[PDB]
Amino acid sequence: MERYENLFAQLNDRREGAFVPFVTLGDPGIEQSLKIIDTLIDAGADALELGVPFSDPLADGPTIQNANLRAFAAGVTPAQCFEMLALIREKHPTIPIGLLMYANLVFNNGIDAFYARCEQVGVDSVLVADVPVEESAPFRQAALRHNIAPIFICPPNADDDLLRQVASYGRGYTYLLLHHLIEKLKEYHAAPALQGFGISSPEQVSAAVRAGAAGAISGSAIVKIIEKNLASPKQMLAELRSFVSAMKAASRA
Amino acid sequence: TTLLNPYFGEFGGMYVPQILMPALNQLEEAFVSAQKDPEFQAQFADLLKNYAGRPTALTKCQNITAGTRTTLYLKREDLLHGGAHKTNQVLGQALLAKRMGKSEIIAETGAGAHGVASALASALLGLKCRIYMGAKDVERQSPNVFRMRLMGAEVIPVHSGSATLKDACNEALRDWSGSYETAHYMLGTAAGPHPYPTIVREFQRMIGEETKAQILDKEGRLPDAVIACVGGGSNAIGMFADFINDTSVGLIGVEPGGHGIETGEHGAPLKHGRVGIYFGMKAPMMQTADGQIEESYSISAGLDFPSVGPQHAYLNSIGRADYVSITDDEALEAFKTLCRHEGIIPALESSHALAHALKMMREQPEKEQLLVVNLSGRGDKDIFTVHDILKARG
Ligand SMILES: C=C(/N=C/c1c(COP(=O)(O)O)cnc(C)c1O)C(=O)O
Ligand SMILES: c1ccc2[nH]cnc2c1
Ligand SMILES: c1ccc2[nH]cnc2c1
Ligand SMILES: c1ccc2[nH]cnc2c1
Ligand SMILES: [Cl-]
Ligand SMILES: [Cl-]
Ligand SMILES: [Cl-]
Ligand SMILES: [Cs+]
Ligand SMILES: [Cs+]
Repeated sequence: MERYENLFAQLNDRREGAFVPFVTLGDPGIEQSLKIIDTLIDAGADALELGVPFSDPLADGPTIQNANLRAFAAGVTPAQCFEMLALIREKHPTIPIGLLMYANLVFNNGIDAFYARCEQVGVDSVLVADVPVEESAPFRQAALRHNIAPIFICPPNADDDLLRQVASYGRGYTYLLLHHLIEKLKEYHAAPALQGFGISSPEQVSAAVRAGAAGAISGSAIVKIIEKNLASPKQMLAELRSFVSAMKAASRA
Repeated sequence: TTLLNPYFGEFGGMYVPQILMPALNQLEEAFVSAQKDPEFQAQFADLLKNYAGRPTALTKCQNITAGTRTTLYLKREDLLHGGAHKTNQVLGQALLAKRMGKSEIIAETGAGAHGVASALASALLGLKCRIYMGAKDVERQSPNVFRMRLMGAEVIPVHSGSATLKDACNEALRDWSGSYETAHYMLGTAAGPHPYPTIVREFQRMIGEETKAQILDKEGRLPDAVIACVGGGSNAIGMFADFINDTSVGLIGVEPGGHGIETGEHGAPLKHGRVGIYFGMKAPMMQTADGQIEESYSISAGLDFPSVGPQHAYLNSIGRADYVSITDDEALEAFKTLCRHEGIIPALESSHALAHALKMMREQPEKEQLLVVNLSGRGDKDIFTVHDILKARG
């Protein structure tokens, strides 16, 4: 499919930034996770970034470490995550869906097989947190064979060879983190940039778009609202709706 | 792009978030530079000799082999300053940290031997040291904790996941992402992302080099086999490296069998796990059918790890090295036998290697064989553990 291209074309028509929340699949349980995700979309999420619970999430701070433990405490498995993703896609035909994976869950049952399952349930992209561009070839090839965008992080300690590699190898969007990074990435015809460095306020979304980013990725801020409101499901959904409404409003201008 | 090959056949690599790649590239160039620098080599040799006490003895064990055609030598890494082989490569890595202009050290430990070695090296060389350790591990290793703090190190317990060595490993990489301009990550085994498996081997290879010189002096020939326990792989690759091209010399690595391979409570991923990607490397893992990393088990904290260094996976694949397992009960018997018949108290980790040598002898007592066991550490740290088992069974 072309869900990221269509979304950016529609947003560029509207002179509008993307707002993309991150949540852990099955946090705090399968049914509540599905309700949380439907609430983010209803409230104006342009796209989703969805974590699969992993035993040793070495790229995650404590907010998301705790999100995975909550999901394991509910028995959430990779197979249950693929069932959830098929249900989300069945409800929501156009929203780009990206996964945040750890390499072992992609490699476990065979890399080709992993990306074939992603394509069957209608996932758009995969970011493998512990596969740098230097190790990426078999992952990026299997992704593209199954119409999945491989997503790369352009860190702040990036150099020009890394910018050319991320620009050539990535698809869908470039995960960002002087921010002239954005102009070089455009010069190198990179996938549109989403800024993802601790985006937790409306002003940061506006600022990302003003810098020339196509939008912003939150994540942690969303999981924090889940953590805070465990004891009140309907207050959780109210605070999630208000947060996403505010972050999405910030992207129109 | 790298200066050296990050792979041993299909095993190894650099499976880290993009943000850590510059730290690994910087470390590789500093290592390649240091290995060509006679002043670096001279400073390293000085510390090994005059501070750590190298060369270590090679002890012939006559009582334990009486009435068989086995001749057994022990390579006495137990006599190194700190009481384990871990000291050798901590001294080299601390000098690399200084070469790179770093002022701070991060280290993981399970048992506490690498943490003690990192804290002693940091005290000597004027580095500020922090040690991530399983909260489970902290609560079981209060001796080695107190030693680290006496030597001015910060010991950080880990609440994350199973709260153990893999999470301790997990915690250390977590920290280095942000601090690598100022801090060096002092990885304690021949595993993790390139260039650590290579660096740790080269900073442990004096074990095998000395063993080869000493066995030529004493016996006028190479050993039939050298035998070492395998937790992550550093003492074994240190003993193996200088013999890899001596194709007559057997290389035997001993993984922990725990309660028995058939129980699933073991630490033997090389022979009983399957390949995965974790801790920065493609290597054999103990993992669930779903690809979650499993918890290992051994009576010996220093072997209790669900992966293995990629060079051991490679040496196994091509048949250059053979890997076996030894259970808790076999290790304990070898521990008691060495104490009673040679007056040496071995680390329970090292007792795995000894137990396999004793099996080689006892199974085939009229086979002529010249064996060396790497005695990776002393067993003072294990006497409470052994006491507690002996009380329980009698
Ligand atoms: C894991 C640790 N110890 C490992 C160890 C081992 C196993 O690690 P290597 O496979 O890296 O040699 C062997 N012998 C001794 C005396 C040891 O202390 C540690 O000290 O943190
Ligand atoms: C979203 C959530 C967790 C992540 N870990 C690394 N990149 C991420 C993006
Ligand atoms: C692969 C193999 C050998 C190498 N030497 C330097 N970089 C390498 C990568
Ligand atoms: C295996 C894994 C990590 C280690 N750190 C120190 N010794 C080790 C053995
Ligand atoms: Cl726009
Ligand atoms: Cl592109
Ligand atoms: Cl010589
Ligand atoms: Cs003998
Ligand atoms: Cs092991």
